[PDB]
Amino acid sequence: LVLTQSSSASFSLGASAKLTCTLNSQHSTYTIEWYQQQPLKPPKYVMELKKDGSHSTGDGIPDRFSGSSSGADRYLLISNIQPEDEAIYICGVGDTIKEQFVYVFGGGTKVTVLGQPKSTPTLTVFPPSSEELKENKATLVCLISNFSPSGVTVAWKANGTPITQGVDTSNPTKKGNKFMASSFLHLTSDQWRSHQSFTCQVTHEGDTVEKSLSPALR
Amino acid sequence: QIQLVQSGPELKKPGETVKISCKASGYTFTTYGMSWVKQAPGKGFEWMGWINTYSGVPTYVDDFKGRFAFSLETSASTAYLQINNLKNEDTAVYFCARGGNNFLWFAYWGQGTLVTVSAAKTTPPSVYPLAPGSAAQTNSMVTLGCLVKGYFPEPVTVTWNSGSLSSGVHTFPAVLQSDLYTLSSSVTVPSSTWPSQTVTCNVAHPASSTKVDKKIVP
Repeated sequence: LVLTQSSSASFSLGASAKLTCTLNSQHSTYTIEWYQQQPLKPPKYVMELKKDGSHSTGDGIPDRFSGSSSGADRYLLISNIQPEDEAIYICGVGDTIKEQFVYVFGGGTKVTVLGQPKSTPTLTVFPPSSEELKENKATLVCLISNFSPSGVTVAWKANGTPITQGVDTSNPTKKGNKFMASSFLHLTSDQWRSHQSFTCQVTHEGDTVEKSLSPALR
Repeated sequence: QIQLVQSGPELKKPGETVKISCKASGYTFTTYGMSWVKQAPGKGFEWMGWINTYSGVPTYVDDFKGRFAFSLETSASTAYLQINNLKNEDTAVYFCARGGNNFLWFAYWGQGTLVTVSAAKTTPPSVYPLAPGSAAQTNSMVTLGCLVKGYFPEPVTVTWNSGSLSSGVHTFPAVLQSDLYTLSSSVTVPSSTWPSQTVTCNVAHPASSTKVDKKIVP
């Protein structure tokens, strides 16, 4: 590839982060650009970075971002990396191939920031509504809020033992400070009524929390 | 102050056409060329080419010859991309991006426009109220919800009391399962405030429905 990036990297909160984009031999001294991609935002121009390691950063790029080079390697450095720096970082390089401009982007490196302080999730569960039961359907709602960092795994149980038919989200609101997620277990009304309980169980960074719904309740 | 604002998501059958817009503000539109960049699910960025906003002349990368047209309305500072005879492999987020700035080619980006090429039909949501069984115990907080079930494509928007109720509120990300989206919003209010006072969720699916549901005790 003209530009090689590992698809993922992780770093300890507040430590130094170092990302590598490697140019092929034919472009080994080229200047590259770094871009940052986060969900629900325009991609952001981060920096231009030369073969000798000189660089200029873009508009709204905090001073913790820096760059350096070694042979065909181009590095983006984030000093004291922060939760808000989680992102896909992509390198790019332009060139001329017969009088025609070409531009090539790396496949991106998805950066996660580990060792963040934890807030444990709050769960809110809702049984099927009267309206939905009348249609012979029963969707159990599990809403998961106020948690950090990103990322929970959720399992449903029927009568205190696990089950599959109920998937959920990727786990974000990278703004505010906290994150939100949800899971829905799609049942028939007969399945709802014919168990003693159901349980939404959430694991967050190895701690799990849970809340149950009981058909006898309503 | 450089801003590039793209039009909203599109859902289109194979063979059809789509035209998306990128509105530029904060600079002289005719001074910088506009690029287009494709990002297909599970692939990296692909540059498509650019349009010279002075001369009106577009240049396409070989992959995008034939059925892609960049055009301008310079009087509205707007660039357009039209994709004809849509293919499954055209499913992607399309970004516009403009140059700089010392031969920078991607200094400013739009937020992107998702074009889904699919035979899946547009499907409006079923909306259910999520309400406790009666008024709760004295001096408690009550959590109410709406379930927004089985819609396609994204998004829906949710408000409560037409936007006037915002303190309670959490609207969770959509979950995809089978070929359809489900989402929930919740609002937590003082037991003294509901049901004495009306609380209604308002759900819009811009293909082309709006559902209001007053939450009452089950």
